[PDB]
Amino acid sequence: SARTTPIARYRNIGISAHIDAGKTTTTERILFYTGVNHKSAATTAFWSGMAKQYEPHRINIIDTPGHVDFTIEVERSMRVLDGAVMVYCAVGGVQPQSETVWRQANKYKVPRIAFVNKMDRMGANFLKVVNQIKTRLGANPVPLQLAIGAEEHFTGVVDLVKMKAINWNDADQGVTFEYEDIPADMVELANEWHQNLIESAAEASEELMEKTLGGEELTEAEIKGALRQRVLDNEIILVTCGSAFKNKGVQAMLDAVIDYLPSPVDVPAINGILDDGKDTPAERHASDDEPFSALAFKIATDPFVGNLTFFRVYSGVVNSGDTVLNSVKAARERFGRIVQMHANKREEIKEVRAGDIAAAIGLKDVTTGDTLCDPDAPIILERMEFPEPVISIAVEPKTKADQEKMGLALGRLAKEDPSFRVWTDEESNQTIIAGMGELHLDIIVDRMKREFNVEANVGKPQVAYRETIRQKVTDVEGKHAKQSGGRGQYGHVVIDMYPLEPGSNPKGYEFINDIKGGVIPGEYIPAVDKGIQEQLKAGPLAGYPVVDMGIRLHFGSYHDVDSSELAFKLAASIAFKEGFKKAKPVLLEPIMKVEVETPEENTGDVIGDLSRRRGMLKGQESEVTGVKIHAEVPLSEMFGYATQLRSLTKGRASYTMEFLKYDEAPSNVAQAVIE
Amino acid sequence: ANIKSAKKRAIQSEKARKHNASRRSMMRTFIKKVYAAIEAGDKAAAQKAFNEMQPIVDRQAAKGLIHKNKAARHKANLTAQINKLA
Amino acid sequence: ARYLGPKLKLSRREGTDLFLKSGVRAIDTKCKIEQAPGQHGARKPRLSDYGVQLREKQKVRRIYGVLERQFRNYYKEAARLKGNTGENLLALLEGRLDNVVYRMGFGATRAEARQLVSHKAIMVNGRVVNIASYQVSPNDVVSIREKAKKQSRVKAALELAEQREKPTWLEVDAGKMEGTFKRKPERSDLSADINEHLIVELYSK
RNA sequence: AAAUUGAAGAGUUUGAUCAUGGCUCAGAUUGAACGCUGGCGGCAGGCCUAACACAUGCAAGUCGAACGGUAACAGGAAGAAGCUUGCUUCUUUGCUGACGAGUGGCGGACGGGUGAGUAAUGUCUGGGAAACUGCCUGAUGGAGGGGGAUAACUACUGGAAACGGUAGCUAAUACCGCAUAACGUCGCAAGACCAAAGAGGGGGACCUUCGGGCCUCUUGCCAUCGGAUGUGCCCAGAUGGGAUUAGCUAGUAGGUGGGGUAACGGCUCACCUAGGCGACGAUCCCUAGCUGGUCUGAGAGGAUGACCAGCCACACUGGAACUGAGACACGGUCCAGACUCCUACGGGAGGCAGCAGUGGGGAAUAUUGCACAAUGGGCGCAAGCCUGAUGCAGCCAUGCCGCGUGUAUGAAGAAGGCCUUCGGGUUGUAAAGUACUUUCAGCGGGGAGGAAGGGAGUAAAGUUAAUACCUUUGCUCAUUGACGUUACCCGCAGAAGAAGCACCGGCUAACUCCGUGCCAGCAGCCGCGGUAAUACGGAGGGUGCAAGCGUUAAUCGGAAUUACUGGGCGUAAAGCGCACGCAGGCGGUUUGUUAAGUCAGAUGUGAAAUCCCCGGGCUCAACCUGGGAACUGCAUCUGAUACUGG
Ligand SMILES: C=C1NC(=O)[C@@H](CC)NC(=O)CNC(=O)[C@H](Cc2c[nH]c3cccc(OC)c23)NC(=O)[C@H](Cc2c[nH]c3ccccc23)NC(=O)c2csc(n2)[C@@H](C)NC(=O)CN(C)C1=O
Ligand SMILES: Nc1nc2c(ncn2[C@@H]2O[C@H](COP(=O)(O)OP(=O)(O)O)[C@@H](O)[C@H]2O)c(=O)[nH]1
Ligand SMILES: [Mg+2]
Ligand SMILES: [Mg+2]
Ligand SMILES: [Mg+2]
Ligand SMILES: [Mg+2]
Ligand SMILES: [Mg+2]
Ligand SMILES: [Mg+2]
Ligand SMILES: [Mg+2]
Ligand SMILES: [Mg+2]
Ligand SMILES: [Mg+2]
Ligand SMILES: [Mg+2]
Ligand SMILES: [Mg+2]
Ligand SMILES: [Mg+2]
Ligand SMILES: [Mg+2]
Ligand SMILES: [Mg+2]
Ligand SMILES: [Mg+2]
Ligand SMILES: [Mg+2]
Ligand SMILES: [Mg+2]
Ligand SMILES: [Mg+2]
Ligand SMILES: [Mg+2]
Ligand SMILES: [Mg+2]
Ligand SMILES: [Mg+2]
Ligand SMILES: [Mg+2]
Ligand SMILES: [Mg+2]
Ligand SMILES: [Mg+2]
Ligand SMILES: [Mg+2]
Repeated sequence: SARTTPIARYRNIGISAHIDAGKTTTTERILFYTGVNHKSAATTAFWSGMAKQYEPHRINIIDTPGHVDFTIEVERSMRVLDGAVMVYCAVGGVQPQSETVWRQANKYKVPRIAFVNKMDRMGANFLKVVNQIKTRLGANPVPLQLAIGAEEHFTGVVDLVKMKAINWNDADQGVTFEYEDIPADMVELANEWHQNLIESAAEASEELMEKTLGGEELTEAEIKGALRQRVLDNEIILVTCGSAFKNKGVQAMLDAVIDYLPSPVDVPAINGILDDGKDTPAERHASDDEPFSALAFKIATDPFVGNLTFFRVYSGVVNSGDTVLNSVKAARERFGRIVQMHANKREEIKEVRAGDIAAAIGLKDVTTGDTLCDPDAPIILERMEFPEPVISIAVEPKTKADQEKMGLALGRLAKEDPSFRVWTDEESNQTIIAGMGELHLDIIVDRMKREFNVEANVGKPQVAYRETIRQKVTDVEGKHAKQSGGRGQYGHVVIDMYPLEPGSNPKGYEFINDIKGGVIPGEYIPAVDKGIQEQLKAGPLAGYPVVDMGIRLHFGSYHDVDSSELAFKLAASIAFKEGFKKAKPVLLEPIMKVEVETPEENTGDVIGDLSRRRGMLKGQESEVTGVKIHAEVPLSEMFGYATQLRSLTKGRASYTMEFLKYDEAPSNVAQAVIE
Repeated sequence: ANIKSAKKRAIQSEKARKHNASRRSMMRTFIKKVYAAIEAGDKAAAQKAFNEMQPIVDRQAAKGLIHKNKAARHKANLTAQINKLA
Repeated sequence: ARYLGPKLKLSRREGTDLFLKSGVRAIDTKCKIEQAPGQHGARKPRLSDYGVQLREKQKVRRIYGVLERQFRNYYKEAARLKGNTGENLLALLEGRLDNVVYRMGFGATRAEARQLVSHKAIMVNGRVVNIASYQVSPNDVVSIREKAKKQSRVKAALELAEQREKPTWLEVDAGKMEGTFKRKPERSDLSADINEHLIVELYSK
């Protein structure tokens, strides 16, 4: 049927801020505002604005998790939502997490607007935060409004462009939006800010600069249009202020979103490969006629409504009963009870118009990061990069019985969050898990004991070792004899053992048939090799797969009737035993190269920690945005390093790990493993 | 009660239950009068008690409290005991 | 639900002409009959009792263009009918429209018969049918559509009808391209190279 | 005339043979699941597991022609007219259509779901006596005259809500007396006693209490005797396994008497007697809904009880009664219990094994759809309302069925692949090319049948008093379809949108090369692989089936391998160590009698569907359907007396 949707009018916004910055608090107020106006969960709401002049815009609000461990969650909302409203604490100012979250959005070119909050908290200055933002984020922020008063004195804010010191009533959060004169003491500051805003608006449009040059007092509406043009172009970081607790400033940022933050139509259209075989860039426009395309995200569950799947409609208009092919899975599934959420309650909808976000009940094949395209498999959508895990800890089911539940539970968790990943250790069969952050692993285990009722203790991952000989041991003698009633089997062997340089042999083992002459009939050469190979895997010193061992057979004896392949195989094992003992082997740990990026001011902290973990550095890279360091920190020593690293770098660093080479273990470490 | 007619039938059943209980005890007490006279052994008292209750059981049987077979059998074996007395 | 692969591999496997080709040319010139298909078609290994029964069954199925499920239903129908199972089975296979259209000669082979019948170009008693395996009752009239009257392939098959031996129980009028089903054959008109006895004990294992 | 015209074997013990004996295979089938693949349509089927927990929406309402009444809409009108070229009659009334809530009647005990319990208190088969039965039906008669109350409503008041409480008023086909009293009940008779309701349509004369009475039509009520239908009760036979379950029973078995039930009955109580069941299996334990049927089998039989139909039992668990013609009641009540929810923390609410759906479990089973158009049901005089029954649609190759994926021509046989005794063979008329065709899919248009009936008008007949109203039969007209963009038909364009799976050592249809080298692996059985592997992996070639093909699970068959049909025991498994002997099984020979077994005839049953035969209709087929046969089993009656029994 008819879309019945005021296209362009509706907006998609995302709230992002540092931990404990008030994001959830202001979002709660936002919903209250829109609800009374009519009369990362998706929350749609028709917002008409503070003065309500604007025709009720269907604003969609999707808050983001400030915590670093949940970067992916913020990332998902960021791409899905064309506009983002950053939140910055007044007292704290820009903080590490806020800086971090800003750059991913810059990568996606998503237009952004920021709202300073917690002005009521004593010891805060909006202008200081503005200065902090421009220095930290390197983006000029024109102050949309100028906060009047501070801490207890704080009573409201004066719009810079409109020049009205709006004073909201104390009786209710948003009943009165009365516009008043700028306070006398603040007008002087307001004056300079107004001129500054006028010049900035003018350059963005360029045409406006011409009128500004002539000195014409530019009409407020024209400059406002220019402001939105730059917002779509993604340069000026518009900033407004208010106190969510004081019920002031939240409504202001909402209106700014409507008249500046771009609409889905405004944002550039998405692209991808029409067919899997060729790149075929199509750049499907945001048109209902264009075949329906959407991306699934944040799959969830409800015990009485079933699975909940969030999809972003970019183009087309899916209808109930329409099969929809999931490009990544190459299979199509039918949409049943499509349902959107109005925050306060859930309302059923037969179909979803383009530009809106809802939920598809009972979509089994729909999972996170799924391109829900049309059955004809039109252009697939680009796939959102996923960051690798930084901290890995081994989780063990409390009881053998729990194992079954444990495995199934973790599997479902991976579906909601791609970054969370679990795998079983090849040796010792340990369920090693890895997560984006320490707190993330913490939350995972917590919900596991609650939702899935599975308690599992967490312990450090055990490490496997190689164990190899040090000094060449030659002329080792091994003789096998089974001379007993019935059938005796005799097979003597003499070999040599020499350590192999790691680079010399990728395999790490060799068997040159040096045997001068037919000292061995030749039928037993494979058998001798097989015996050593079994022993090679089974470490005599401490049960580990021996590597970098070079042995060549040269002498051997056999009994005419008792010559047997098995005899030589066992005899070979015997020779291995004595040779290994006299060569006094040394266990090898998985020394791995590690690359760490960090801010320049914290270079010393990083170097100390790397050194402390018995890791010898090999290089320093003075990259513009911080120094890049490299070291071969022992894997066994490196556990929990991610969390430790953050504290020393104010949570502004990261590291990529790549195994390098198995090296000799220090006496203390080696003995510990032996015992 | 989830059905509107179910609620109505509940109310009417309680009212009819109360009305029927009163009538049934009112009849049943007259059968007790004649039985007590029987063991007292006065035939004249028994006949007086019996012809007080005799219209009552028939009236109740006709109106729908009991079955006319039940009314008949009550009055039938009552006269049998009266005639055995005298 | 049909056969689309090479036609004369079938004729090769049972080693006899199966009439799959139109017959405008000699089957020997078109293909080497005495060899079996494939790289081992030089060798003629000793075929067992089960083998000869299976070859007989597959020979009948490939003459008439009928698959195994269809053919098994015909056998059960043949066994249910009073009489003798062997010629009852053959009698059903004759009453199919493909055979009757082909045998009356409006189609050069069963495949033209299949197109003609399945492309709504065959009427029975004036009623359009497009089912290949529709049984033909005695005293039924099968005629070409007026639209299909002006096609080259139908008239081309009429000459090949004369080129081969005419069926006695089908009366044709090529002047108006029609035919009549007087009654079913009695197994004395049909070719004796088909040993129907083997069919019964194949399906009655 | 036709109604089972029906039975197959093979591999493997040995150096070889015969036998015995197990294991395995070739078939059919499924509520199937998984793997690979997938064009269409028809019909059917689709939580087998957790009788596990349930969000949400719906699944039983209807009657104004029973009654009070007017909350709501429209109509109607007193009147300053809310008002002015009176557009409008905004204060009023049940006056009218109609109707929220209420009283009352009927329905809710049907329809739908599930198989937990239940080894017989159920089911099947055949009988029986001591019963009831709303609605529907036949008949015979009544239907007279009064009384009090209570909702709703009004006022007050409590509570968050659920929902009440106090007082006052008002009806009825609501409730209660009195009259009536017979072919009714009690009694043996004499006698005694028992009921009811009005409402609606229409109208001539008359009388007005100017409300009406009155007249007739319809319908409803009461009594009694029937019919039908439904249900309650009784008996005999049959309907699993275990003796490594041998004794069980005290209202227990029976009698008298009282009570109780619609009805017989230890159904219940008091007393009396000491009985009752059990080796033909009582009692106890495990399992299980039963049947027509379904699968298989030549048959006997074995397994089985999903869909469809009959019966039974349950409705969160346990128990109970009430109302009622019918319930100890799925969407009623009360109590207790487990669990969950709402709350203002005072208390309240709930029961998807209805339909759809969610979670959970699972190898595994679907839409929070459309319409009451058809059939059926409830209410109503009807119109109509309600109907998650049902009719349809959606999803799923889950089965069966049909079709298509093209059709001819086409050579030294192109290219490429493969084998090669390098000569050639093979893929292979297969491809390309030539000509042809357009089924199904797509696009456009046209267009059956499921539709019967109901409504308004009119004519005729009944009918009365009658022209009236009402009914019966036609006649005229305007309409009633969810499916539905229906099946179907026509037009269009072009080979264009459409083939995969398994196997190739033998059993068993179908063979070579390369890799590999007792490794990797394969394998239903035998077994294969340690340098020519037709058995592994790949590739060419072939074979089988085909929108499917394989694997796994499960049933029967083959298995005469529990042998009733239809097996064995000297040595292959198997004769008790021997004997006596109760129960039981069997029994020489003649006559008479009986007629229990046995046999013959007849009668009544053996539901329909299914299976089978002869037909009929979807274009064929599956599918649907008429008749028949069959269900030879049970029971009764009559008869025969050779054999068995008495
Ligand atoms: C080379 C090996 N192969 C792997 O590690 C396989 C196993 C799936 N994963 C990977 O290569 C890839 N990373 C993974 O998938 C996950 C997740 C991850 C993806 N990128 C990351 C970057 C940073 C941190 C990360 O994690 C937060 C990741 N992160 C682990 O697994 C960690 C770290 C690690 C060990 N190696 C690596 C090689 C590259 C990158 C990371 C590692 N693991 C232990 O902390 C640990 C301690 S003791 C132990 N593991 C036992 C199991 N034995 C050994 O490590 C011996 N050894 C040499 C190996 O196992
Ligand atoms: N004084 C003051 N406190 C605030 C304001 N906004 C938020 N807060 C406080 O910040 C704390 C965290 O708020 P929250 O929305 O949950 O931030 P989040 O953890 O990142 O999601 C809350 O306890 C609020 O009381 C404000 O405008 N003024
Ligand atoms: Mg939050
Ligand atoms: Mg802080
Ligand atoms: Mg088929
Ligand atoms: Mg079930
Ligand atoms: Mg059961
Ligand atoms: Mg009454
Ligand atoms: Mg009276
Ligand atoms: Mg009266
Ligand atoms: Mg007694
Ligand atoms: Mg059971
Ligand atoms: Mg048999
Ligand atoms: Mg009662
Ligand atoms: Mg009920
Ligand atoms: Mg229910
Ligand atoms: Mg259900
Ligand atoms: Mg599951
Ligand atoms: Mg309803
Ligand atoms: Mg048998
Ligand atoms: Mg034997
Ligand atoms: Mg022996
Ligand atoms: Mg023996
Ligand atoms: Mg002996
Ligand atoms: Mg004798
Ligand atoms: Mg007899
Ligand atoms: Mg029958």
